[PDB]
Amino acid sequence: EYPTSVVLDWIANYFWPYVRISSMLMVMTVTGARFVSPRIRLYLGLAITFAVMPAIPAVPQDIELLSFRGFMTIAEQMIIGIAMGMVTQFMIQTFVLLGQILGMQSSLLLGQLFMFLTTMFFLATDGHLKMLQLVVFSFKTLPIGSGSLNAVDFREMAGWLGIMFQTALSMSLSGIIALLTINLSFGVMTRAAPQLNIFSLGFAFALMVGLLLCWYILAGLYSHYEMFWTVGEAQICRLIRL
Amino acid sequence: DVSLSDVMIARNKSSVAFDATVQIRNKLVEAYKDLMNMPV
Amino acid sequence: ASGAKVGADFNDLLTKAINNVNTLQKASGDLQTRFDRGDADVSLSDVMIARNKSSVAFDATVQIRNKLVEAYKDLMNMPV
Amino acid sequence: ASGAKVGADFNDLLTKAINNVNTLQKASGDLQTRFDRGDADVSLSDVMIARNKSSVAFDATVQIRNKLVEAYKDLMNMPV
Amino acid sequence: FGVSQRLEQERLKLSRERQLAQAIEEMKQVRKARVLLALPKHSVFVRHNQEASASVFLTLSTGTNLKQQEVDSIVDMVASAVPGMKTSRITVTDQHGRLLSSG
Amino acid sequence: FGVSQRLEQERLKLSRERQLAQAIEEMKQVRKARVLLALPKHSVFVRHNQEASASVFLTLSTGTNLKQQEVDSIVDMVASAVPGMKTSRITVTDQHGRLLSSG
Amino acid sequence: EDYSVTLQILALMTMLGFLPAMVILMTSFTRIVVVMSILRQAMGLQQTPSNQVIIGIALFLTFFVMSPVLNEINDKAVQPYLNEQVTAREAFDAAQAPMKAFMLKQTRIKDLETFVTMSGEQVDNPEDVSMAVLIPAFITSELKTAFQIGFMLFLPFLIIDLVVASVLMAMGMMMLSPMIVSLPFKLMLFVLVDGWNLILSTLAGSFA
Amino acid sequence: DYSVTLQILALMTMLGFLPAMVILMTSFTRIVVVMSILRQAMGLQQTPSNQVIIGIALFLTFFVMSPVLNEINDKAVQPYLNEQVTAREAFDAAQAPMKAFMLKQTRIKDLETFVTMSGEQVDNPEDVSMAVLIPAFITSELKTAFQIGFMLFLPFLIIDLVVASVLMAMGMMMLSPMIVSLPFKLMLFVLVDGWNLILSTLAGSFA
Repeated sequence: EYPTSVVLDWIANYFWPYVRISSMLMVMTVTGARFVSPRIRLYLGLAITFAVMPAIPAVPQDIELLSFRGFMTIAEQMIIGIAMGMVTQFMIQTFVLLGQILGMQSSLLLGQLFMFLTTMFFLATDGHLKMLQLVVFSFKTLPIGSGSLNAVDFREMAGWLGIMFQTALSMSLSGIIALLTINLSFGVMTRAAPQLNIFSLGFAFALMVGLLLCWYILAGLYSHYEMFWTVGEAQICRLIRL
Repeated sequence: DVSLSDVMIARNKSSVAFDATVQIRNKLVEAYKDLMNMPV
Repeated sequence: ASGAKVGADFNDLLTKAINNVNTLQKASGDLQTRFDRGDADVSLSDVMIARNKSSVAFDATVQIRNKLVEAYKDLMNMPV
Repeated sequence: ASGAKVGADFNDLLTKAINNVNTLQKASGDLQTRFDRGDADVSLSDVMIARNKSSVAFDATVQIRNKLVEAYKDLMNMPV
Repeated sequence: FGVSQRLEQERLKLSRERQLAQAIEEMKQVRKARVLLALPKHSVFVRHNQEASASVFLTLSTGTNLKQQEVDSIVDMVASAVPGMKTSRITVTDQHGRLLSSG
Repeated sequence: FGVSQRLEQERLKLSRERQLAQAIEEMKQVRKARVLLALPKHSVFVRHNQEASASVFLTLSTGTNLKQQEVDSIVDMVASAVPGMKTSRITVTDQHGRLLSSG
Repeated sequence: EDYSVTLQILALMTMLGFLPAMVILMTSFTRIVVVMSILRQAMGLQQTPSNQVIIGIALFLTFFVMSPVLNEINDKAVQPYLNEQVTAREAFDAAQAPMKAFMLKQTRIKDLETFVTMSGEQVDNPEDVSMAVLIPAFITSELKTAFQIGFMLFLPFLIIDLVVASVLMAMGMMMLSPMIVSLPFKLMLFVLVDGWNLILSTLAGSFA
Repeated sequence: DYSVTLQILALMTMLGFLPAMVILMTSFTRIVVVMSILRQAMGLQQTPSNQVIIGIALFLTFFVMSPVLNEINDKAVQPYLNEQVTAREAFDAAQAPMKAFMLKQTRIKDLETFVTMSGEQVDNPEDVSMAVLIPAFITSELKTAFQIGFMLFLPFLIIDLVVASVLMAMGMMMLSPMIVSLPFKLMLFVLVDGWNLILSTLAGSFA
């Protein structure tokens, strides 16, 4: 044999799967966090790619490492990885949306409270393991050589903003109605004497009830997360055509 | 059946190919990170 | 075909080369000590040939090792 | 299996190598100065063998130090 | 309102059983039918699915018996009624308790 | 509203157990039936996977003795009713307490 | 005549370095982000959608709308170049042209006239104007177009807020802030009409 | 066995992989992440600085993993220096103490996930290959560090919510609560002796 074929193939058979894996990690909720150093994340991507190597099919040998076609392959591996990563960011920020709408309606940082708890939901439900299982499955059903995200995948991923508001409103509709009715009830009941008004007195009353309602929101938030994850996971499988 | 010329050419080709894919990956990621950190 | 087969094939290529270099180094060492102890069946020409090949073989081993480490050091200094 | 016990153990391992290098250098220097001063019962082969050993031993000491210092710098300068 | 996903799914499957039970009421031989379904989820993340199953309890007429034809016809109809759950995974039982199909 | 997921699973189990007991009621030898289920874990490690099981108690007619065909039919219906729970793990007993099936 | 392999690589790496600029100055990224900026500003949420998801959705939206032009570049330029059918110089020109055509489809005649006179050059056809002058005219048209769409998106939310304020004042409660009451109504009406899907149709299809 | 010239080259090469071994095999990963999360918990951004954070982790990862280094020394280093064991056997004799430590500090679920992804048939958890155990170890340690770190975040988030609501109670909607909460965030950490409390639990967390 000529040693060029052996060495080049392994680099092509390792880095190209790694790029998709690494690109998903940098956009992922947990592995792409600001707390972890890039070096720890880099080693994690290297270790995952090495371990899941047997399940990854051999890349086509037609495309050369030093060629413009190989350059396009690197870019389209990232696009697949970022697609999975953005879905995870969409879910967590939707809960951040849920936290801030309650806080805004509470006459008021509350997004961080929901963001941290939703991160715990992601870790406790083994969401990170499922994403890693999804990306290795992507290697099977969406081969590296022939295959990339089409225009329909971009439009479906661009339509997730409506998914955010609809899901965030659905979670908070019961609480937001409660916030409005008590504030309207407080307004009408104290409207008899225009001397009292509310102003800052209304600020104190609104925030106490808003915090209390957030206590109710956290009581039944887990069920909403489970339904939300199913919607997000289905979108991810649609991207990888599984 | 092989010679040092083939080994050295194989080593050089692997080094150039590996250096090519790393830098392009670095350039694309830096482009992605620049887009993410912008004022909306 | 899977990616593990390519990785195993690359691993066997490195193992085969190391064994070939090690075989030459041990072969040169025996011929050196056979001629040095005073055995009359060993020719100085064969000894010099043996240690010439082992020296060249090990020098090739050093070059490949340095390139592997440099690539790894290049790899760890990347945005991720 | 205590922190102080292992810390002493690796210190004992580390100080043993340093003492071994120091022994080779002192022995090399002692052989050189006896031959250089005019002692008749000192062969140039013993002088040359010892000073070649010390050079290799000191070269390993510097190279190992560079690996440790670079490894220390890599862990300290990482972007946490 | 207030029904969450899993519950909704049951409210589907159970209802199907009723109408499938309904489809067995019009048969001359069967007086009453009750279908029990076992439908797991696809669960791509688990490599071992316990697979769907069915078990149907029928109160027949005062008499009558079926040798092999009627039981086979009914098991095929039920199997083709529910997605997946191939025909070999249905157990059929009667008032007298003679085994009619494995699963 | 407000019930946690585990309680939801328990209520589903109660519903399916009740309907299985109702199905066993129509048996001529069976007068009353009570059903208990045992949920699985589905772990790849052999030392940790548990799988499902069942435990059913039958109050038969005043007389009559259950035949082996009867108990096999009952266990087959139970196994096909609920996903998993391979026949090997179903324990069935009677009013007098004689063993009919091991778990 | 054709650039050597070493020089072509240097040009390729250079364009990768300027890749963020090409997205935000030549593609549709600027219009989408500005319009989505208005939508976040119109509703009572200040930073609630967060900057990360807006850019990520904008990037995916651009790849959707730039797919025809990107495929046209792929077919006309990349395919002959990969097959070694054409030289590098003409392949670069064959890739530049679809970008120029797309920027012309999203610009205005007045904007081009201002910059072509500003550059102090001579031209008679808009089709062969230099890309250095087309870029400032393209984004200037994009900013004006985005403000038009954003203004239309801002009106319904202003409509809802004014109605709620009038209702509260008419009921006599001059003490309650309209923003807290109006926010759920703005969000509810944004969801039950599936507002984002409508915005996608009027934004992605606005280029054509 | 490999020649003297080659086996010197082998140890010299892996001498430069020592930072790699620390990050993804020993307790350096969990402590740094917990330290980083707690640093973000207080209003100070880089007051502890990266170098001090690493320096504490390096001292901690030596005290905590001291039993691991003891077994490697007496089972691999000592036999090799006495010529009682060869190069490959000594290297294997060092993997076993470290593979045992990594195996016990991971989650079953993560290992179950990784063996499925690696496509290898292993009947029992204690026989998994090191190629699949290393990614499983760091993945589980990341989850543990995030879960431990964010629980430390909660008391500092409690202070932020209390002070922000109090400021909003008086109508002072423009005063930024973060600058007001910063003095109280530092006080909570020093009153509970935080720098000793987290390290004591982190040291005792491993096995």
